[PDB]
Amino acid sequence: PYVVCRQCPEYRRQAAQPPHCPDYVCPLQGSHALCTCCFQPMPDRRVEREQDPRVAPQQCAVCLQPFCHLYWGCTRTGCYGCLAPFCELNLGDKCLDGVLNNNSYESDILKNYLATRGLTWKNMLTESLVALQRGVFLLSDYRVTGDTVLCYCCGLRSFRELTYQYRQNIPASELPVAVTSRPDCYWGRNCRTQVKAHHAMKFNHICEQTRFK
Ligand SMILES: [Zn+2]
Ligand SMILES: [Zn+2]
Ligand SMILES: [Zn+2]
Ligand SMILES: [Zn+2]
Ligand SMILES: [Zn+2]
Repeated sequence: PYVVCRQCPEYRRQAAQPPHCPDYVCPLQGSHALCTCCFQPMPDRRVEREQDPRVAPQQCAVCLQPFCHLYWGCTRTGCYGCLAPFCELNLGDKCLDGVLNNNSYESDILKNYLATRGLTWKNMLTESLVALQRGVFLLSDYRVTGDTVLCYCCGLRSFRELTYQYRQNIPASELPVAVTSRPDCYWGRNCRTQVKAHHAMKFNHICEQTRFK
């Protein structure tokens, strides 16, 4: 496929098929990759970067897909900045929506907790990343740190796990009594019924699956 990117040489540009009517410069032997976020081609400089840390990262270190954001700035409605060190990743203004088990009732309790104290999702992440680094909190992508360079999606995923543990560590006396009165759901955090408003309001889902007595 003929590909022309922001950094392709002018002679390549003019040689493409015309439309229908009613510092770096890509070399000839070089290849392009499509940014996973915006689908725009960029020069594929990953191999070069393996022996040259001066080249900007072009992939998520968790999922290993390519992203253009650190390389030359990505732009798309919906993209907040799709590749960044975890501690600097922009998760967007609505990152707390359904942040707990995709459960808006549990999420809103948390939002209230934070709003009450003037805390932002940012302060909460910062505090969580401290616990993570000491081994107090854990991640499924267990080797991720605040310094890991990753994508919006992989960062969001670990942010949900960290946020869950943050919520878990809030004392029951710091939450409305309307919250702490609710009985634990037998099925705990992975309950499938909690996407229904009535069940979600009635039972607490910040807990683990009930096994024996
Ligand atoms: Zn190019
Ligand atoms: Zn990723
Ligand atoms: Zn992009
Ligand atoms: Zn992007
Ligand atoms: Zn339930």
